[PDB]
Amino acid sequence: SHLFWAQFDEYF
Amino acid sequence: SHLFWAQFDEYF
Amino acid sequence: MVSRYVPDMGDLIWVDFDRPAVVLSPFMYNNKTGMCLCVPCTTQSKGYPFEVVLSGQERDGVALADQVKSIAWRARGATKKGTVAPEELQLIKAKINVLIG
Amino acid sequence: MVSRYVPDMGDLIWVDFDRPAVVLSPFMYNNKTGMCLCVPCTTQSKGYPFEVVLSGQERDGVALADQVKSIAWRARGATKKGTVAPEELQLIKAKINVLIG
Ligand code: NA
Ligand code: NA
Repeated sequence: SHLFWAQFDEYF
Repeated sequence: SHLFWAQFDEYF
Repeated sequence: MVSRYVPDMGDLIWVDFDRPAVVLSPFMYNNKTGMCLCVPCTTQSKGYPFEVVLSGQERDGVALADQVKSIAWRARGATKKGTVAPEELQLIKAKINVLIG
Repeated sequence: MVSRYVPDMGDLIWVDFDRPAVVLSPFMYNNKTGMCLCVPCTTQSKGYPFEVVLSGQERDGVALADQVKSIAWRARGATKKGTVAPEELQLIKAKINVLIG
């Protein structure tokens, strides 16, 4: 979960 | 999961 | 004043599709995509395996966890009506997880 | 002949809403409710966190896992086009689980 949302924030 | 779908089948 | 409400998880919102709905997705997602996941509420408790009865006295206070849907919350007019209890939100999520498998 | 196709998980179906879609819910559910969960496919791979690229050469072969939706599969005209690979189906489900939290 934590990795995923880090990557989501980075994308946007 | 197994309990849940047992109950679903029983309901219907 | 530029800030406007953005749904967050646990919010009960009036929405034009699937009128009351419970928001499942988090603010960080809802704020960037214009979308959120939500579950519709209906009137009657039936013991249906995917229903979750919400506390309170609202007309449409039974959430149908299996009818989760991504919605474009601005276009559907999402207005916040209140919240659901944390335990209700967690039961909805658990039931969706069973359906997703 | 009375039997008719009922979606099952992993099926790629042509459907009028969210045209190609991947079915996530199982036959036992789809056969009793008239509904299934499905994820829409689109054309372009962007590295979007919730996209899953499907093998094969179809025009709309990128599934958008975050746009999962319950659909009334008879009314939307669900016709089976084929399947997705098991590994693709499992990546879609995992991404939805992250969104549901
Ligand atoms: Na904001
Ligand atoms: Na059947």
